Amino acid sequence: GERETWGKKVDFLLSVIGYAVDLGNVWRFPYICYQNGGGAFLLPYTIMAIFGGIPLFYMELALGQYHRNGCISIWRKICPIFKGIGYAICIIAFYIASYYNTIMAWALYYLISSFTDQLPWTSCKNSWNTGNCTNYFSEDNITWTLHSTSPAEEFYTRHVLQIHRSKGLQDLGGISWQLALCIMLIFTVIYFSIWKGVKTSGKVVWVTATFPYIILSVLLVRGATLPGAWRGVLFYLKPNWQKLLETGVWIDAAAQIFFSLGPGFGVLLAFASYNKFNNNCYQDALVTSVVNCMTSFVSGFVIFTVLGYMAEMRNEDVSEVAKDAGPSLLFITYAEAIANMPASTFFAIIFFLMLITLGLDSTFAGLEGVITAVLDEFPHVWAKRRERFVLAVVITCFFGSLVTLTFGGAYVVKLLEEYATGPAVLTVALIEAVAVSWFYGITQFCRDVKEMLGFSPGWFWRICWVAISPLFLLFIICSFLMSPPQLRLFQYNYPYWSIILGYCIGTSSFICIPTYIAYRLIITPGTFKERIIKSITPETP
Amino acid sequence: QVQLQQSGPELVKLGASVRISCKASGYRFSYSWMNWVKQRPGKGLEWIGRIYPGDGDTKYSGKFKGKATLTADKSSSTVYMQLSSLTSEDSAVYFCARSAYGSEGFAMDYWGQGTSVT
Amino acid sequence: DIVLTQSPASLAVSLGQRATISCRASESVDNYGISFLNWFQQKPGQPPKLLIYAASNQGSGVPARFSGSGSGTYFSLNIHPMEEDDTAVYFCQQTKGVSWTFGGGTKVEI
Ligand SMILES: N#Cc1ccc2[nH]cc(CCCCN3CCN(c4ccc5oc(C(N)=O)cc5c4)CC3)c2c1
Ligand SMILES: [Cl-]
Ligand code: NA
Ligand code: NA
Repeated sequence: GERETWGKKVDFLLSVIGYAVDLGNVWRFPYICYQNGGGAFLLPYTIMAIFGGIPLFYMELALGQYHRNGCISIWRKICPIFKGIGYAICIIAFYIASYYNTIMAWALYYLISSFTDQLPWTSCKNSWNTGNCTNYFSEDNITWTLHSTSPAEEFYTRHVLQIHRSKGLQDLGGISWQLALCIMLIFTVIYFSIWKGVKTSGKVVWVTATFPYIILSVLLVRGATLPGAWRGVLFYLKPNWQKLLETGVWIDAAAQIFFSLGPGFGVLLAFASYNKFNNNCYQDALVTSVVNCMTSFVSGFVIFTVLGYMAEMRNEDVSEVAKDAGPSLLFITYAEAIANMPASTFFAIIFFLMLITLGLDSTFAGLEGVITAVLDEFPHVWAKRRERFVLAVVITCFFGSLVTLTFGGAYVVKLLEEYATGPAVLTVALIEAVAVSWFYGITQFCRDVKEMLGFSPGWFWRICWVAISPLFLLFIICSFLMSPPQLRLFQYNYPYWSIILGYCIGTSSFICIPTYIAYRLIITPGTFKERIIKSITPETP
Repeated sequence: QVQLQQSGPELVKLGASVRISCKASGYRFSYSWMNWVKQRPGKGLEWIGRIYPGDGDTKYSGKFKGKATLTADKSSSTVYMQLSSLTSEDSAVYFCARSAYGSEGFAMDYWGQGTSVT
Repeated sequence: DIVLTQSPASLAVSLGQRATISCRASESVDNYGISFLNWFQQKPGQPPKLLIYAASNQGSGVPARFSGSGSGTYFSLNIHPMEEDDTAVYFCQQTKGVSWTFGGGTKVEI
């Protein structure tokens, strides 16, 4: 009855870095970087990383390595009353599996369609393009008027998404069968990557987490060699210290770092719960976080060296080219850039392969975190049939992802992307931090870390765990709850009932912790004071 | 206003060739397919081929793959169509039509008056 | 290469009676929600004047009389009560596939 330790330390390191670096690093980081300063956004980014990001990452890595019980059942040794964090994380994982794998299916569809001598998003001659189409890079003879479109945007919104057949979340109509097949392939790959446990998932990661870096290096070389990349990099790094004063830039930096490291999802607990007890978690936490941050920086460089090239081609400012916010920056913008590259039909393939692989390992990590939590919590029914319950998890994830594959499924992608994993995960991480620091002793936790590694964490880590880190998490959550979003994917301003539905998604994930607190308080006997005292201390079997 | 004008009638010699042109105006010709359809006397329409000026892409039916070749000229806004090995079967009226955009069902909105080769 | 067959090759419809012309595509002409099937009308010795596009949308400068319906593989061109000035030949063209093909044609007459 021993845990299946990692085959090598490199297995754990590569798994964690593959989890941390995801599709968000590619479109979200450069986007939020230029929107809030450029090189002036790198001062708040690193400050938030040092003060709130690394502490949580390291804390939960050490916690998982010491208690080594996953997410649901690890609270039996920290603070039993907070066992609802595991179920909240399970629900959040359900939503993330609903939308993330659909995005990966879009990437796979692009990769499959990019096996032709002429890429299908180059001209408007196709049968999906409308009368608003005009070549993006053609001469000024064809002006952009006020409502002109580009071949790649129509390829993305009328052929791949078929968003034009749906008129919002009101009629989430039909289902693209091509995207269904693509997501089925994605899910079979996912299942066969993690079905046997960590032994096989640590060896699949060897490629799935290192291949994106090779593709990023080649793409960066190409973008640097492009004419006009200097515009892009200069617009990416040119600091705007005036933008620093507003609290919005710091808010965005803190949120970006927290969601990039991805603590509080129960997956770092699952990963750290496998490597040896005496393994060094401080060093690997530091190196993994540094690698993740540098990867975000280099991915932003890759994106902007091409954004500036495209802006130079049209003789326009780089600001007028990057207004594409989310995945449109990769499926419309970078697709247009690739279509005009000299050796096209090869950069498209590697670009979409990097996208699919760097999403594939974040999916592996999340699903493995959920699986580890459930297996640890219920070893009497599961943990004998490791093959099973991963088939069930993948099947339910696919079923929940079916609504995201409909014709109006990109709207659901964006609704889940903003509300699922919103103030729900942030509150979960805050509750975990308070449960490990305040409720569970901090002197006790540092004693555990000392017994595990060999030295007690320094005063900086202690202060960050106690006050600064939960304070920053609360500052991020308070930011989100004040501003209601104004989602707008493709000329579709979302309705108010959609905002209410998103708030309901947020409530559903977080309506596990309070209900479990109430249930646990009811179950235990004695007066209220002793009822909470008993429910607060670890069981200590 | 969109109007397509094409050359006048020609003569059909066995084993000869002709050069039927279709000047276009009133729209951005470089973003619409330019179809050709044959009309035998006393018969129905018969699609011949396609051409997309701006890209040069051309499609043909399974009867004119070698008989007819389409060409475009972005300077003069004219689309040509060369016919080779003129038999008495291909003496007909060739119309130069202009397809709509993909969303409009590629409907051939505007037609030329038709060039009769006899 | 989708073969289109127009069942009523001849319409002897009198004034005031609507004329129904059918089309039959071997394969489905629909794609991205747009039935790729236009209807044309050709007077004796005149270029084919477009009538319907997308099998349902009205042409340009065409009377409301001419109405197209149907989706998938079966399409119709239900011409509201006919009159003397529209006794022509109506063709059924599909614009889905590498090679677009016309229909057999359907002459109409009193
Ligand atoms: N299948 C599966 C599965 C299951 C369970 C799982 N747990 C974890 C995963 C990893 C998959 C990616 C999920 N991340 C991507 C980024 N995203 C994000 C980034 C930056 C941001 O910055 C701001 C701001 N307001 O500035 C807002 C904001 C939001 C948050 C969610 C997983 C996958
Ligand atoms: Cl990042
Ligand atoms: Na990331
Ligand atoms: Na990833």
